[PDB]
Amino acid sequence: SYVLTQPPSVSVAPGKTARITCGGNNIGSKSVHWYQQKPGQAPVLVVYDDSDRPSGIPERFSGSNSGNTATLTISRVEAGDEADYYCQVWDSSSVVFGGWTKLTVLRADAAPTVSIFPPSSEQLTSGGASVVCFLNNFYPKDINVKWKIDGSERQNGVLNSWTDQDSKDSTYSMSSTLTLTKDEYERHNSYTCEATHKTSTSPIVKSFNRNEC
Amino acid sequence: LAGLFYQHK
Amino acid sequence: MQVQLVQSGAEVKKPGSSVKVSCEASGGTLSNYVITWVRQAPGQGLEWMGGFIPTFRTAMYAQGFQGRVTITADESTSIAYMELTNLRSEDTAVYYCARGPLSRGYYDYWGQGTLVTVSSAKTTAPSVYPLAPVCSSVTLGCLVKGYFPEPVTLTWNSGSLSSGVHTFPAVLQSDLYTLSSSVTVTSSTWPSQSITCNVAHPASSTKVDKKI
Repeated sequence: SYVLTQPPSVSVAPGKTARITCGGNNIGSKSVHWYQQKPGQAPVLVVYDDSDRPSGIPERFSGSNSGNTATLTISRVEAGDEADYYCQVWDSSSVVFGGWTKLTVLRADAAPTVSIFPPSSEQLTSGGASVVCFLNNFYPKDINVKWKIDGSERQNGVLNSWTDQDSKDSTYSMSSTLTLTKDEYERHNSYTCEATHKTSTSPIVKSFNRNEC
Repeated sequence: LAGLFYQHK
Repeated sequence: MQVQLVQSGAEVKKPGSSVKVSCEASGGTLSNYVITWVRQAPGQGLEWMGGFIPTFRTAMYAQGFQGRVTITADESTSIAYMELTNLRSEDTAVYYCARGPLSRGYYDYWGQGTLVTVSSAKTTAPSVYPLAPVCSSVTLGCLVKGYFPEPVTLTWNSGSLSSGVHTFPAVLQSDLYTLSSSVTVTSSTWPSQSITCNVAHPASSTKVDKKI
């Protein structure tokens, strides 16, 4: 088969230039096209026939293909460029795509804004309890959350979700939800989520006690 | 024979 | 206007069955253009399925699908269809149509993508609980819990609030989906004025607003 090869990640600075590579054997003999895809959105054609640019596409986007490496170049990177990039060619009656390259913009370290939320009155009546911890707008990506019910850790019960890097301030968000039976909720008192993030040596704690809410 | 989908530069 | 390719809605199908997604050239044509379908399993990348030139009555298919997949177009020749038979759990993916000029190779117009879920899991309606500080700047949330299948849509004050919002990718548990959204506003805003959470599950005819 024919094989296009894209690096999984390319991170660059705010303002500097991003270069994404599409390698394949004798690729300079093929007309190479590039697609940008942001989270949720459909792909958008950003470069075709190696160097040409479609309508609506910023001049900052340029391409080159010679030898065994086609290169997409994005100049003066903004957070509005955070997206997955696909490289595409034709080869023997078939369309071949590369695996995504995720372009991530670097930025200042930010601590997570942590916010805990009790179960709802409405949910409680249904018979269930879920506690939600929101860890918002932090950087770098990596974070750990610990859920503690009366100072004891709980590992199982939890469902976590992370946003794609934010298009506006290049930051990250996480939602962690500890969901129980209502009977369970009622057997203990303090519910705690501690966030372990690089910006601090001491984890961040948001808690509440049932007898006060 | 399918040059109706791509050209050869 | 410049052509807008519009696909039919999210579908749910049980294994063994067929699915047929529509691709209409709102404000344009599919004639002497290449119509292409491409899919994407969640988390993974793009997978070409086939091309088709309605005006030549010739197709080309990815070996992988040839031929469970069948790309047809309408006379008018204004809508394109992809029919994929013999469905299986593997075929759960967003399905895109796109359109390239003849003999160019690229596709410069894409549809908006249609989700196809292939399961036997029964359509369950979501349940929407609000998130507030029960107990400087305020952070609030909706919790959309225990639904199936994807997707839902979540709005804040019907889009009049878009900034400060963080909607999270659903996750699946015990064969069910859960999703949260958080919105943070200035403390002079809640609860001085009201925040409402606008959720929507088309699969179960579920539309739910949620104050606070």
